[PDB]
Amino acid sequence: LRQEAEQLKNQIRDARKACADATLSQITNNIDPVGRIQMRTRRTLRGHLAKIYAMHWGTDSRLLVSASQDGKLIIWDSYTTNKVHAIPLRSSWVMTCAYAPSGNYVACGGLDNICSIYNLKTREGNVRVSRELAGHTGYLSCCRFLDDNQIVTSSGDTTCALWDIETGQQTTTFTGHTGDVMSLSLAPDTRLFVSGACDASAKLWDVREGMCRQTFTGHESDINAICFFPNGNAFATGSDDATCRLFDLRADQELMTYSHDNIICGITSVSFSKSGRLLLAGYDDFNCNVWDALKADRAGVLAGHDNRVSCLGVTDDGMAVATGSWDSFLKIWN
Amino acid sequence: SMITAITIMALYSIVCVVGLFGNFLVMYVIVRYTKMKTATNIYIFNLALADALATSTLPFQSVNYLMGTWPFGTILCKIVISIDYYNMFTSIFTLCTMSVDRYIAVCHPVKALDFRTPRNAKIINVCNWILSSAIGLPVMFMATTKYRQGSIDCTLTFSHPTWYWENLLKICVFIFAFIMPVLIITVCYGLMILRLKSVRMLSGSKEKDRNLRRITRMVLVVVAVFIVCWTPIHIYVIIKALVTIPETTFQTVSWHFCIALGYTNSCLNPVLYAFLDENFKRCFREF
Amino acid sequence: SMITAITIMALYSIVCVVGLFGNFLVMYVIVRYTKMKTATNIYIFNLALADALATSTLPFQSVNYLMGTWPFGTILCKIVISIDYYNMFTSIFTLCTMSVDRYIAVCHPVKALDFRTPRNAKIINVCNWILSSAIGLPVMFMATTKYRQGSIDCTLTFSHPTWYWENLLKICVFIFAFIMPVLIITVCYGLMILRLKSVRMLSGSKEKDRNLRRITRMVLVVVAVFIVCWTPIHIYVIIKALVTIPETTFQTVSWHFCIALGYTNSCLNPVLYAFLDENFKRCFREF
Amino acid sequence: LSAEDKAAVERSKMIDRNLREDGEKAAREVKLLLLGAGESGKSTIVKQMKITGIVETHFTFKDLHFKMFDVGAQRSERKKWIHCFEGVTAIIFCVALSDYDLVLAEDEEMNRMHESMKLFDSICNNKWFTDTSIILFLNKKDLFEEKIKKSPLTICYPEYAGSNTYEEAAAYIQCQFEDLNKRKDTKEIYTHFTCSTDTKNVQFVFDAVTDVIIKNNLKDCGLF
Amino acid sequence: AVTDVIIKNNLKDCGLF
Amino acid sequence: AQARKLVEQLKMEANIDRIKVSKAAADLMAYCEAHAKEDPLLTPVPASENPFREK
Amino acid sequence: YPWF
Amino acid sequence: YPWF
Amino acid sequence: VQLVESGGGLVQPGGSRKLSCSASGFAFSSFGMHWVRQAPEKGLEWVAYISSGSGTIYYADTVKGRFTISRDDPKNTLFLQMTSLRSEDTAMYYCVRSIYYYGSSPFDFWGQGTTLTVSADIVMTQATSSVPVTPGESVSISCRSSKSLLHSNGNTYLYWFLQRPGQSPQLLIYRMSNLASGVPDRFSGSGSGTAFTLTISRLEAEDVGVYYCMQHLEYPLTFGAGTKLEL
Ligand SMILES: CC(C)CCC[C@@H](C)[C@H]1CC[C@H]2[C@@H]3CC=C4C[C@@H](O)CC[C@]4(C)[C@H]3CC[C@]12C
Ligand SMILES: CC(C)CCC[C@@H](C)[C@H]1CC[C@H]2[C@@H]3CC=C4C[C@@H](O)CC[C@]4(C)[C@H]3CC[C@]12C
Ligand SMILES: CC(C)CCC[C@@H](C)[C@H]1CC[C@H]2[C@@H]3CC=C4C[C@@H](O)CC[C@]4(C)[C@H]3CC[C@]12C
Ligand SMILES: CC(C)CCC[C@@H](C)[C@H]1CC[C@H]2[C@@H]3CC=C4C[C@@H](O)CC[C@]4(C)[C@H]3CC[C@]12C
Ligand SMILES: CC(C)CCC[C@@H](C)[C@H]1CC[C@H]2[C@@H]3CC=C4C[C@@H](O)CC[C@]4(C)[C@H]3CC[C@]12C
Ligand SMILES: CC(C)CCC[C@@H](C)[C@H]1CC[C@H]2[C@@H]3CC=C4C[C@@H](O)CC[C@]4(C)[C@H]3CC[C@]12C
Ligand SMILES: CC(C)CCC[C@@H](C)[C@H]1CC[C@H]2[C@@H]3CC=C4C[C@@H](O)CC[C@]4(C)[C@H]3CC[C@]12C
Ligand SMILES: CC(C)CCC[C@@H](C)[C@H]1CC[C@H]2[C@@H]3CC=C4C[C@@H](O)CC[C@]4(C)[C@H]3CC[C@]12C
Ligand SMILES: CC(C)CCC[C@@H](C)[C@H]1CC[C@H]2[C@@H]3CC=C4C[C@@H](O)CC[C@]4(C)[C@H]3CC[C@]12C
Ligand SMILES: CC(C)CCC[C@@H](C)[C@H]1CC[C@H]2[C@@H]3CC=C4C[C@@H](O)CC[C@]4(C)[C@H]3CC[C@]12C
Repeated sequence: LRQEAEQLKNQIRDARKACADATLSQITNNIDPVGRIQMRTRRTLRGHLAKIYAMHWGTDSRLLVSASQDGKLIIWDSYTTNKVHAIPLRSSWVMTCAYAPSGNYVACGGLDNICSIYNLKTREGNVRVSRELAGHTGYLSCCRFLDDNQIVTSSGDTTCALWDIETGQQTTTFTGHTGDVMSLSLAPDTRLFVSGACDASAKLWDVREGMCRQTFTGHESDINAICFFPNGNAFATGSDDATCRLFDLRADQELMTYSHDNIICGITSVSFSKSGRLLLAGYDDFNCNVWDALKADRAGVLAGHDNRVSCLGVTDDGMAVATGSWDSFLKIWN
Repeated sequence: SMITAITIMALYSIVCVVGLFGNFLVMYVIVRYTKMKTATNIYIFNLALADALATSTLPFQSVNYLMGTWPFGTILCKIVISIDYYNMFTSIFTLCTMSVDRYIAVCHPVKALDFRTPRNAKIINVCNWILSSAIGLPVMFMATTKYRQGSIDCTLTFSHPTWYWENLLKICVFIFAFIMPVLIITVCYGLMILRLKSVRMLSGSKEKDRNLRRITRMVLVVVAVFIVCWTPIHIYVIIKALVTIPETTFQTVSWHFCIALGYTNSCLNPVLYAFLDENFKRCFREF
Repeated sequence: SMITAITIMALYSIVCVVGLFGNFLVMYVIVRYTKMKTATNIYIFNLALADALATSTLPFQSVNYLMGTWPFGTILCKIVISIDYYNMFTSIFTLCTMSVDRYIAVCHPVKALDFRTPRNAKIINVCNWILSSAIGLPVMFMATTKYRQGSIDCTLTFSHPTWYWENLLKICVFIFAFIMPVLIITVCYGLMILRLKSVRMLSGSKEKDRNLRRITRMVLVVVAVFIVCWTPIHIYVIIKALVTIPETTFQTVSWHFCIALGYTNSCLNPVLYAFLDENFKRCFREF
Repeated sequence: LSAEDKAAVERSKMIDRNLREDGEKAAREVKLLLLGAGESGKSTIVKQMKITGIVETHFTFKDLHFKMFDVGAQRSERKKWIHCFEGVTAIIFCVALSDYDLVLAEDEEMNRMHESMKLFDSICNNKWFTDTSIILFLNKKDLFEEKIKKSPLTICYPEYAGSNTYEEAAAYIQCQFEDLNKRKDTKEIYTHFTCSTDTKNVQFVFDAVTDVIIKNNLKDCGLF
Repeated sequence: AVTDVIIKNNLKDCGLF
Repeated sequence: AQARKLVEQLKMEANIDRIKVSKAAADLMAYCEAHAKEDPLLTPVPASENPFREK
Repeated sequence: YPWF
Repeated sequence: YPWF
Repeated sequence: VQLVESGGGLVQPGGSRKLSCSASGFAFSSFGMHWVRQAPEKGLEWVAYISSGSGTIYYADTVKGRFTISRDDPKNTLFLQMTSLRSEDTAMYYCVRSIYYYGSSPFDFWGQGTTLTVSADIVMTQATSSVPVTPGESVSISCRSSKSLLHSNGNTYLYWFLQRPGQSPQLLIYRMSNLASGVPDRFSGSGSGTAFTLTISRLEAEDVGVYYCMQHLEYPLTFGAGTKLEL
């Protein structure tokens, strides 16, 4: 039984070895390097007195939400530096926040094991709690809106769930990860999502069937971050061994490895530009390094965050990049 | 509120009547007879005016104690608190100025020819009222009325932190109204007594020694009345500020007795300074 | 004017160079690295600014001593005298405010949560500069230039009588810059040391006892430098005011040594306060 | 700017004032982390002080606001969410003295006292808690007295050779918890044998928190 | 002698004498 | 029983159609080259078109 | 002083 | 202070 | 969400009257408050505005000085103080809540209106006055302005209102690109600066009323004449 499982794993590894014929770094030699990419701060955003953990971009690319330890979800106006909403929180400890695609709802989650959905287009004028999602035995680490009625959450009890917001209960349960699931991202077609856990594995999931499609085991220690490529066939992954790895769904193997000698700090977040050519990551050495999808070098350096970088996300159209740090400031990099 | 309240109200009523009668009697004698042609009479008139304005705030405090709330309004709360805090420092600075006047008059006579002029007395008195305006004006700004337990409270409100500015006000009032005035009065009158006993004219015969003993006794009575009146209320306010004490009937009686002595000094400053003044004694004897 | 004048000019030149270098170095470190995000760094910046503005008046005094007359004009005489008298009280009030800050930080921690905020530090520092403006402005009004023996003299002119207002200014500066600050600093740091030895955390082991001895030594060095620097010049000004002394070369050397120590404290306040500050030590160690 | 842009800037300044007021309220309040096993007596000590996510307890003693966060409900890996609690005033670590005879009910192969020693070793030597003091509570002291009278301490830990005495065994277990600290200069261990009286239990926390605030004020002044 | 006369005049002016 | 579930999930994962990595790499390079002009981060936007401006 |  |  | 006004009736000229509007079912402290008056045989007209937290206060030039506006957030009551009323103030006064942020819909909820009868600048131009229409055909309504409302940020501050006969007016289209919450897809706004067009496909009997075009580019707010439809 266990020996048969080891033989099947050996067979899958042999199939992965047989599939690969050419290294991707040899193929990308033809395309030119991007050169130095210099980004200057456009806006300096304030109003947080506590540690920022997460930020989700709006679809219109102007609105953004931010999660902090002051008990506040503060929705901002990126262009005019105004504060659109300020949501008082019941649980101070928050580790994630999501913005709906329609713009109607805002989620948050953390150590209280409760996902709170906040309505923004109410007639009363105050952002109140619409639905409290409960039933997690572990801390919520990431949540993303599929729709105004569906949301996919990652939790600390090794269980990812799909939530019917109108019903208030979970529809599809996803299990199989050894260790808590640190993050998740949604594909553009929204029919599949991939989540990385702390057994150095990232498992592709299907919303409809509910069974695990693929699993990649190219990481040494653990996964803090995961983000899809814009086409929906690739995803770069962030880890604590100072490496970033790119995995192809169709090829079912590791495309590229990102590493550099003096950097030993872990990766908190990764993101992609509009084209997908630029891979932007967040590190623990107070420095954000912009990478290249094909050439695998460093295109730019983002600095100016006093405390450790919690999160980083590139907006929908690609006009701006706002980086989340623990110094209670979000800075917008164009 | 059976015997203690009536006793306290009667005590403050007697204190207010005696103080207003003495102050307006001294001001009436100075206006109708002296007309302020001498520097010392200008200091006595400013002392009587400061003590009258300090005693005028006492019926408002009596009504505040008897009712338990402030019905007079915010503006009159500001005016009466500003007049009280202003004129205590005005009266004490007038006392220190008269001590300095007598010290210069005895010890430095050639320079007292420059000092003891009516113009210089008017300039130093206007400077005393201006220096008292430094404690008068911000206390006027800070005073508001706040509802406490359904009762209006006429008090002082400080910017945050409240405890720091409140203890700063209490300690600044304590130092500038007790520590420096007792030392200035004590040292100036002590060196004055040393110079007066050094004077050959005051010694020599039994009558002159009797008059020297009378002057030294008058000076010691002035210093003793000032210290004995202002010492317990200041030490008791410092002890109340430092250590929280349980509310007791005897605690309240000691509190109002110390405040009664504090106003009693302003009441008896005419009796010590103007009534025992020999020039005013001649003025009463002629008329 | 053979050796003594050159010695005095070289001494004040070294004092001015060391003071300006230390003050602008501390202000440069605070601006380029700290950016005043903490209350204690705001107090250190205001201390460095007050000491720099006090040390800036020293080359004008050096030129006045070397030439023997004031060629700078009446307006610059007013400005430099006002800045000197203003910023001495500003620096000393900043020292007293930092003493009160450390006393509240050690002895009253729950209230130090209210006190040790950047907004409260800005409010108390603005109040310190405003309270120093009370000695800054009338000294600016009174300063004029008068011809004495064919030489222009940059000094203060008082209304008649000159002796009374002059001794009043000298004694008020003496009391408010020496008597109250030495007592406030000594009592606050002494009770601070008593509370620190009362702390269980500081005692217990050899390393923690060594650090407690280092903190107590630092506090005693601060208090000793303040007292040893400001004591002789104040006592010597009081002795010169009281008793007329014949002009002697040693008298002049002692006068300029006491003034040199008085400015030397403002010069060494960066060395004691900012350079020995452990947060600034970490800032220098990182860069 | 248009009229709606001006009104939006006005709304943003009002939100800035509300956030500044809430931050000034939150900065004064003291946050305390509650740690230990489930059967250590967290509920008992919390209900004494008062008189499945994070249980938050608010209580005020001597004009000082306390936040206590009970993390015992979560069953997830602690290493990934322990970095959130970096800016905490002190660690309240509660264990029971009677755990040495009671075998753990997970594998029935390890004493609970040694599991609590490993728990304290993981918390104390954490990279995120370097200057954060640990407030140690030793629970069930009367049951520890009866248990030490019935059964000797020598059976749980073979190396210990001290005589069967209540005070000696209590002082040895206290020194055994203190020995686990590897950075003793910048990290205090405040140990209190938990009593029935609520006032002493709250007073000990107030004294430890007051000492930590004194240390933090010395850090901010820089004399320390 | 003159100083004592001025002291006597000042004491009469104050009225303590 | 849990090991049987792991073996069953491993068997479900094993039978999957895998395309050549070179063709998917060509698809990735084509998607990167095609949308390079649209990306604001790659090619700097003029200030009039840029919504973020100096104030 | 004081007020009551 | 003082001035010279 | 409900706003009711009290304090009406007949008022002598030169006197004084203090109105009070009570708010229920929404957070009163977060909305800015407008007063809008309506003559009996003329269109609507703006009176005054107070912001949330009483930060800024605006008046029209014809009503400046005589009228005093205040608000109390713990009591959730809006107060209008009237001093030295004239013969032109015989109008019905409405209370309006308005939140202001990016994507907000101000002027969304209108009050009921209190009757007040007394007994003795961007000019918005309605080109038409009354158009007889039939239910089913498309209806075209045009409004014109004296100033280009296209602001440099891209927003065009033109709001469209419908006042049904015997009922309070409601918001239809705000900022000319967005439909109000509760308004169907039958209404649509189009046009540019100084030339605007309103189109109503699938005409309904409830849609029949008085149509107003309102600018919000600068204070004082000046309204339209009012295009009324009939059957
Ligand atoms: C509200 C009041 C108490 C504030 C203080 C008023 C000050 C400005 C008033 C009150 C007492 C007044 C003095 C009273 C007596 C004299 C003596 C007279 O021959 C010259 C004017 C002079 C010297 C007055 C100057 C002005 C004065 C000092
Ligand atoms: C020798 C005599 C004349 C010195 C008198 C100095 C007096 C007038 C000055 C010096 C210090 C000043 C105080 C400094 C600080 C405060 C705290 C403020 O919140 C209220 C005003 C108050 C209390 C000031 C009042 C006036 C004050 C007390
Ligand atoms: C302790 C501080 C706060 C206040 C001190 C005030 C008193 C005690 C000080 C201030 C001015 C001082 C006086 C200054 C000048 C003289 C003239 C001299 O020929 C006799 C001593 C005498 C009179 C000093 C005695 C002490 C004195 C009166
Ligand atoms: C020496 C003479 C002239 C003055 C003495 C003043 C001081 C020492 C006296 C006068 C009033 C006294 C206080 C009167 C009332 C109380 C309340 C009591 O529950 C504690 C003691 C206490 C607080 C006393 C302490 C001593 C005290 C403050
Ligand atoms: C020198 C000037 C500017 C500031 C002087 C500050 C000193 C005197 C102030 C600041 C902090 C204050 C203390 C703060 C807290 C308390 C506890 C209270 O229950 C009794 C009063 C007491 C003990 C205050 C006494 C006065 C105090 C020590
Ligand atoms: C001619 C000059 C010296 C007169 C005094 C000027 C006063 C008004 C100036 C000089 C020093 C200045 C302070 C210096 C530093 C800070 C810290 C900064 O984060 C806020 C402003 C603040 C608190 C300043 C407030 C204004 C200030 C107090
Ligand atoms: C505790 C500290 C803050 C108290 C400081 C009080 C200072 C600022 C006040 C109180 C007494 C005031 C002095 C009173 C009298 C005079 C004489 C006048 O001809 C020049 C101004 C001068 C010298 C004033 C300057 C300012 C002054 C010294
Ligand atoms: C002598 C006059 C001129 C100035 C006196 C200033 C100093 C010595 C005074 C003024 C404020 C006083 C403090 C007032 C409050 C407290 C808090 C108490 O828990 C310890 C003593 C302590 C700290 C006092 C000690 C002495 C003190 C610091
Ligand atoms: C104790 C230490 C730290 C400080 C001592 C300061 C005082 C006591 C010292 C320092 C300067 C000294 C003065 C120096 C010069 C003279 C001029 C001489 O013709 C008479 C003595 C006299 C006036 C000295 C008296 C004592 C003195 C004032
Ligand atoms: C309390 C404040 C308002 C006033 C204080 C006045 C006192 C301290 C002033 C007034 C008179 C002054 C004295 C007047 C004359 C002389 C003679 C001179 O050769 C030495 C200084 C000396 C001895 C002065 C010392 C200071 C002095 C005593």
